[PDB]
Order: sequence, then C-alpha cells, then structure tokens
Amino acid sequence: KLPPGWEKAMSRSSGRVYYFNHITNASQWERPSGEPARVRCSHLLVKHSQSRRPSSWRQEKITRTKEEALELINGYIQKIKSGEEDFESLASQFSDCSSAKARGDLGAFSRGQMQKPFEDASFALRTGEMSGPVFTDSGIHIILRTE
Ligand SMILES: CC(=O)N[C@@H](COP(=O)(O)O)CN1CCC[C@H]1C(=O)NCCc1c[nH]c2ccccc12
Repeated sequence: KLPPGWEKAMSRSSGRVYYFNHITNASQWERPSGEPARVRCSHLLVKHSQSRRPSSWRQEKITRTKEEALELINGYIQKIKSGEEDFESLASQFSDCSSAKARGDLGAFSRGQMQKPFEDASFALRTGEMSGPVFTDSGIHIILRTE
C-alpha cells in the first residue's frame, strides 16, 4: 500500500510515525490515501541566484541565495498549513512567476510539457494535495494540484 512516492518515517522530535513523499517532498502525520492524462496545478515560485533566469516581475535582479529561497518557501508552507494565509494569496503576492497574476494557476498540462521535477511532483499529487519544496532549474516551487 501507500500511493506512489509515499514512505513511512520516524519523527525526530516526537518518535511518532509520519509519512513523506520523495517525489513531491510532502510530509504529513496522516496516512496518505492510476495516473491521469492531464492535471491542473497552481504554483508559487521563489527564484534564486542560481535560477536559469534570475529575474521576475517582482524584482529585476534576484540576488537571494538558494538557501534563502528555501527558507522563504518553508515559511510560506508553514503559513499555508496553519491556515494563517491561503496558497492563492501568497502566490499572488510572492511568486516570481507571471502566473502570480492568476493566483498561481498554470492551467492544465500533460506529461512532457513541464520541467521534469515539476511534472513528476504534479502527477504524484492527488487533487487537492500540496507539495513540499520542489526544485527545478527555474527555482523552488510549492505546487497545488487543483484538477
Ligand atoms: C514559464 C512560466 O510560466 N513559469 C516558469 C518560470 O520559470 P523561468 O523564468 O521560465 O525559468 C516556471 N514553469 C512553471 C512550472 C515549471 C516551469 C516550466 O517548466 N515551464 C515551462 C512553461 C510551460 C510549458 N508548457 C506549459 C503549459 C502550461 C503552463 C506553462 C507551460
């Protein structure tokens, strides 16, 4: 059992079992629960100095380090999981992609269209699920599967 990518792990603080997905970098306490032709996702992208294109609508020259980008991503994930802020609101404000203007929506796509790590993560998510930090040449993503 356990859907594609999902793995059982041991909490270092609690000793309690949790579940981690090595394709999406999602992690959760609850036990997870065939791959479709197309999926629809939104994303929030945080670029860094090592991004293939180190600029965005947010800032002409992106200078933060990959490590600093990951901290931001982790912070947004915390805000989303706690309900303090919703994904769509953070994507509109903070994503270094033009899709920010559409609350992060990329529309529907099939395999063979996106960068591979993004694609694999997108197709490993079930409808409604969100990834952890996903790394591509563009930067670091949080991905939400909407369809
Ligand atoms: C371009 C964009 O809107 N954002 C990119 C910003 O990153 P750069 O500044 O380019 O490095 C980041 N993309 C979004 C997720 C992965 C990445 C990607 O693979 N784009 C290919 C675009 C693409 C190909 N067919 C699609 C079908 C639907 C939607 C998008 C696409």
